[PDB]
Amino acid sequence: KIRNEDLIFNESLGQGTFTKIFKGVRREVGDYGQLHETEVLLKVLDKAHRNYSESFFEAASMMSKLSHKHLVLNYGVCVCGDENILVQEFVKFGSLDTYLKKNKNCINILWKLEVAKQLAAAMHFLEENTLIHGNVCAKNILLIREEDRKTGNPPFIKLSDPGISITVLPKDILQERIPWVPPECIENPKNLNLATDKWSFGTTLWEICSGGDKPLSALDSQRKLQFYEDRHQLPAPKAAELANLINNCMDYEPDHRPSFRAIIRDLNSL
Ligand SMILES: N#Cc1ccc(Nc2nc(N)nc(Oc3cccc(C(=O)O)c3)n2)cc1
Repeated sequence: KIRNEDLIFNESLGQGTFTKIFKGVRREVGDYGQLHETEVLLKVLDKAHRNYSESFFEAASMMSKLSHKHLVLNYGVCVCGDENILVQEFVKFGSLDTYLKKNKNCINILWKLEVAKQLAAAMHFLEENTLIHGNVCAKNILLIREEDRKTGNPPFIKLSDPGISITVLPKDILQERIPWVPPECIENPKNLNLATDKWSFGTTLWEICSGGDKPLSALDSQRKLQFYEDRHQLPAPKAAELANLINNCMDYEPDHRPSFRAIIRDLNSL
């Protein structure tokens, strides 16, 4: 819980679902009483959508009861003014979807495998804690550190918070989030379960293999609906080394989707 007076808003970085995102600075007393001015990620709920404030905050709160090297750090909230603001660590290299687009001509199978293994590790941690994320996608993966072939250092990613839950979002927004949202949640958003994240994880691997293309982007909401109704799978990406794993995770039967331990074992065997 942070004071408005300790936060300075700077440039807009974009928007999420019913939110606006800004780079910012938090003035804080840190360890040993040292004063720090810390770059922060600020997510502001749209005032016009103040109805979603509880879910907006339950999303960040749920994940911050657990600590983990691959889960993004949340500093707190500022409920100052009429604004609802999430204060989050600022990651140097932004989200994975934009990173994959701007760097497509420099991302090989080894880089992808390390990113997929780290994301599976985070999801395995969540599965063991029976915590549903609900919005696994490339936009919610943050790149802390780039790969450095010189020092052999692999990339390092974190999973960000899910945003407002699909269990309260309007149906046309859910439909636009096909194929990250699983078919059982399109049928009924309250079908959100651990198996939800395995499907979305599969969709996210497709993103990682497709240079930041969005799967099914050419299809409007009604065609996305019918895609599920006809039980189609995503096309294999040209870089097809993860296609079987993608299809295994994107199983129309939720009970058949493999555990993240089995997913990690599959990744390790490639
Ligand atoms: N250029 C650049 C750049 C560099 C660093 C960040 N840092 C950061 N940090 C955190 N915790 N979360 C995010 O989410 C976002 C939100 C909006 C857009 C994007 C994106 O990739 O454009 C990412 N971004 C963001 C952008």
